[PDB]
Amino acid sequence: GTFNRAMLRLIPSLRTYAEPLTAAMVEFYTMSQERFTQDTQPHYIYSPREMTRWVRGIFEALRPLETLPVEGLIRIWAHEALRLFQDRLVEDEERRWTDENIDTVALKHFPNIDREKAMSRPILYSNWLSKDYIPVDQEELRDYVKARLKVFYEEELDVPLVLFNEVLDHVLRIDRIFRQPQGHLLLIGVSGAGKTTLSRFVAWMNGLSVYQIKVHRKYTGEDFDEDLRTVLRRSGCKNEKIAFIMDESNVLDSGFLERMNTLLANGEVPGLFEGDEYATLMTQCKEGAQKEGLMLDSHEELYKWFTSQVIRNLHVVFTMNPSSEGLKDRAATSPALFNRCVLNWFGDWSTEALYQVGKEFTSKMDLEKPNYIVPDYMPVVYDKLPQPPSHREAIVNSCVFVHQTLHQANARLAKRGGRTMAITPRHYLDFINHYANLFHEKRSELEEQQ
Amino acid sequence: QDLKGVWSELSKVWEQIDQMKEQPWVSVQPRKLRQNLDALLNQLKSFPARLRQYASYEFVQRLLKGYMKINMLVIELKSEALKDRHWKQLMKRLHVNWVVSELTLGQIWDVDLQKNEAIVKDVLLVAQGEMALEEFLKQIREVWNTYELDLVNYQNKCRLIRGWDDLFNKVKEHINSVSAMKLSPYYKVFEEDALSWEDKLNRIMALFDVWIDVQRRWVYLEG
Amino acid sequence: NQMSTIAGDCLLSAAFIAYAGYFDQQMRQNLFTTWSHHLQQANIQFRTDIARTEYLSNADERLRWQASSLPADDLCTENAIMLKRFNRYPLIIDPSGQATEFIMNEYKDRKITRTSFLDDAFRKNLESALRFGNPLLVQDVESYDPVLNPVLNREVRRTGGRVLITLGDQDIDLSPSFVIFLSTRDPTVEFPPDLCSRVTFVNFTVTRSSLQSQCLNEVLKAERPDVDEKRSDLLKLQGEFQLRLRQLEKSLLQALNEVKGRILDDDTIITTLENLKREAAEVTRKVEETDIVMQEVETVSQQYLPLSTACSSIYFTMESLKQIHFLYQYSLQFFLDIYHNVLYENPNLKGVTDHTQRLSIITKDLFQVAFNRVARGMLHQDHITFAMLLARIKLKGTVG
Amino acid sequence: NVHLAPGWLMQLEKKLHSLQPHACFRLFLTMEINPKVPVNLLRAGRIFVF
Ligand SMILES: Nc1ncnc2c1ncn2[C@@H]1O[C@H](COP(=O)(O)OP(=O)(O)O)[C@@H](O)[C@H]1O
Repeated sequence: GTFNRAMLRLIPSLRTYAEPLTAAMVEFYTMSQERFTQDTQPHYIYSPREMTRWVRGIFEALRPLETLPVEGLIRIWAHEALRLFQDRLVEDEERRWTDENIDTVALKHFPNIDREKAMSRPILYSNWLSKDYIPVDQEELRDYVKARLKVFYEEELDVPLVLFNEVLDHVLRIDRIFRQPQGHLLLIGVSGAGKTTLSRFVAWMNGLSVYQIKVHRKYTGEDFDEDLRTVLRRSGCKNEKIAFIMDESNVLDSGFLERMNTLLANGEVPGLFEGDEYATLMTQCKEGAQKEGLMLDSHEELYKWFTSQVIRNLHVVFTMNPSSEGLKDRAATSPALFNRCVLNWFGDWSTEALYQVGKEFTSKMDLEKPNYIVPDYMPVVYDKLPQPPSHREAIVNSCVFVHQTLHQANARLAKRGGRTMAITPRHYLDFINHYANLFHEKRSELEEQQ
Repeated sequence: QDLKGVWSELSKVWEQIDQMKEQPWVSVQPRKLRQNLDALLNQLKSFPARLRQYASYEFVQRLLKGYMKINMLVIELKSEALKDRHWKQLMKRLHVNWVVSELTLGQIWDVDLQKNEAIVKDVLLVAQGEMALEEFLKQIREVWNTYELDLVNYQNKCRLIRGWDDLFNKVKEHINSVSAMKLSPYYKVFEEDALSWEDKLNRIMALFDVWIDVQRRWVYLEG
Repeated sequence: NQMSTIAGDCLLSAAFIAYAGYFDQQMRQNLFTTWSHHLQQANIQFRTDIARTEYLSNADERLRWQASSLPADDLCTENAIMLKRFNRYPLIIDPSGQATEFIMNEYKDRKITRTSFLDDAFRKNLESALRFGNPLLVQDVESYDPVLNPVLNREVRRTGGRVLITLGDQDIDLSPSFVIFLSTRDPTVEFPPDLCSRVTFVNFTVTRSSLQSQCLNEVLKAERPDVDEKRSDLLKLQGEFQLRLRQLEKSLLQALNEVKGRILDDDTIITTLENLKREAAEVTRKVEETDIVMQEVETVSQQYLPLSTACSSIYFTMESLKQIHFLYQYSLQFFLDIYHNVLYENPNLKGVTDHTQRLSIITKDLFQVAFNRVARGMLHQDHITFAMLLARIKLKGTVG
Repeated sequence: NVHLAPGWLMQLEKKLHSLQPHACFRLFLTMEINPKVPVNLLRAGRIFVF
């Protein structure tokens, strides 16, 4: 309540709303804490820490904005509520419950407001289309990110990416985490969903360089120390922002996690730089401090400056598969992964995502069929499928159904206790590429015969 | 009158295309070429609908479309992996008189890359394989012209050789690499140099195999 | 008409290639039926009798595969097809070990080398394969080394005139001829989701339905050659016979163009047109007589279904004998040798022409030979146990 | 007494698999029943319990 009365002082028009705002925040925090516990999922922990971040997020959004309507304040409140509570959720039922309860609490504690303007389905905030953190329309965001995707393909790396709404939101989430001191990010999702590509893309936007280590057999802890030394040197001494990206492949070794945990927690790891390494680190750190505009001679002060620079310049990005049993192990061997890293969950590729990916990839193929007649009842798996669907839409719907059939078959085999192999979006991309190649080859054969 | 107007409008585009085609192939920058081709297509798309109906406009538009399509082929050809032997092979397959100093974007663009794409892709795969083998050979040469014996003092009597395991591992690795390169489908070009380096590595291996025994026996007998 | 159905056919075939690789034969068939039912329900045209193994490969490749020691089974032909049209490097799960030999023979003209993840020299062999071009078959993927992630992901960067791939700390080049086949001799194993995503599983394990179908095919070939020929003609009815017809048309076109007015000078081309007419009439007759041959081969197969089920039960009993004692490790090749001895080289079958009587003799001799071959390598205390298991199998098989 | 050499038994199996004997070659492995015998060697042989 005192934190809010302090924060609402930025906008004098809203001062009587501090008590309703803090009541709504506390209420929603309590309901989320009660409903989601560590029993269902390992990472469903909620503490005053979440509410402090909530207050800090609302304060950061309100800081540049000169004046806001009450509906705008409620929109910011709801957006931060989502980004704090809905993001970590695993199940779509849980996400729906949180989304509904946000509107419920906002309308309960804030009467006499327009629900449509206060809260809408594509509730998104970004600072790419304007100087401040103002909400942006999802169509404009799609156009901007499409242009930046084209540029990112011409430059850096060429990683084709379909821009559906889920990826459009994940880009914003990763950007929000990246533009934050000690903004370590934890991405949990099935392989091939685009965790690494999205992080690289957002890092390219924000100017962050990307450092990924090449783990292998005989990749010793000494090699991990060398990689950590290089990234820490670049981040602290040379004031170069680094988006350290580590997958679960190189998290597997237990010796790596201790150093990673210490770096996440304190912004620095003790014993990494010793002897001649410490001497060289101080030699370069003094030059870096002079370049920035600080004159430090004492080794302890120089190391404190180095730690501050690593805090402000290094952003570790963790990615692993959605293994709840394996996620419990990471919590025991690394509490930083759950205390500092902002967990993000986008494992599932929704039916809409599959439909969009199929439609964009199956665009060169000549699937048009004028005499195709829509059936009276169609097994519509993508509920937002335009109707009456054309041959293209029917084919992409069938591809989505094929992927869902694989999911159901694997679920049934897991129920029976047999071995099950993961069905990733890499499988779906492979299936679409196989369809394209085989359709083209067979059409060429038949045209040659004709 | 309309034919005269469309010819006058297309004269600028044709002059720009000729300026492109007169660029020396050495100086041709394919990325800038792609950007300028996109700009030319954008300029052509601004032509009046009355002019757009003529067959010449469609022919030039399709020309620019295929011109953009073979821009990837220009990316691949501009690669430094292509050598004089591969350019001569391209001469033989395409039945052209391309002179090395006289290669130009106009020549590579008069030759229908949209039709000999299979031949060019084959020669470029060959070029990639040969470049991989040649760079392996260059790495071998650099390693074995930089390598030095790690001598350390032994009881102030002499400087005995150290790093026997590392030296033998490097020799075995390079011998096995050359033996496996003899199995490569692009081996016939570098056969002479491969034989020379196999001889060098075998001589090194025999020399140091005798040397380690001599040093060990001498150390024991001195003790 | 074929243009009207190519889209659905390619959809089903591509789905089968991409997915349905790790699953056993029964699950593959179930998934294919599910996809076909959906496509029919969505009014998407697909051929009602799509044979995957003959819509994705032709006779020359299948003959080459058979010459390269690929067993003549539907599952093995489908797996060989997936080993040919693969976008991601395949992972071969063959406890029997025939698929590794198949790959070795298939790529022997390309100087394919065999390596395992357990070997410490695996990194250098992989580096040489990537850098030069000869295909590589890596074994023991249960110990998969994560240096192979860039190779499996095809992360190639082209700086200057070099196509590099950062193998660990190095930056070795990539040759266009490189191709890697992971392998596994252990059917029961769990793979990380990333590895599952980066490879296409090619399951070669033999299950109950797989072995039953294989044994049914073998008995049909051995005892009913006419029924086996009619069954294969149904399969050749799509693709192969049409290709033969097109080859005949090409020959006629070449001969017709060759004559310099000799179309009437010799009056001998009419032999060629009548020969083509007779062959096309044969093909059309076989095409129209498809349902009848289908039901006929179905009934004849139903005649030997109890024998095939007995074969599968016997083999899996042999497999489960390993729990009784550690010495009782019997191979699918051992059981197939038993079956060869039962079908061919059978002294009791000589002089017998009744098909039902021959089937009865084969069914009896199958159990007799199975016992005579297994119990020799068993302690005397287990003879009664194995005889009781075989008696239960026979009691299940018999009708009445 | 081939059971005295467990690893050599696996090596012998590996040699046997990649080889083409003469039409009358017959390798006999007299042996004592023991868990030390490789599973692959057991699978690749015609066992005779005595
Ligand atoms: N929405 C998408 N559109 C296009 N390609 C996608 C999409 N999502 C994933 N991909 C593909 O995923 C691959 C990259 O996988 P990556 O993001 O590295 O996997 P992971 O998420 O397991 O780290 C590329 O081939 C890329 O094209």
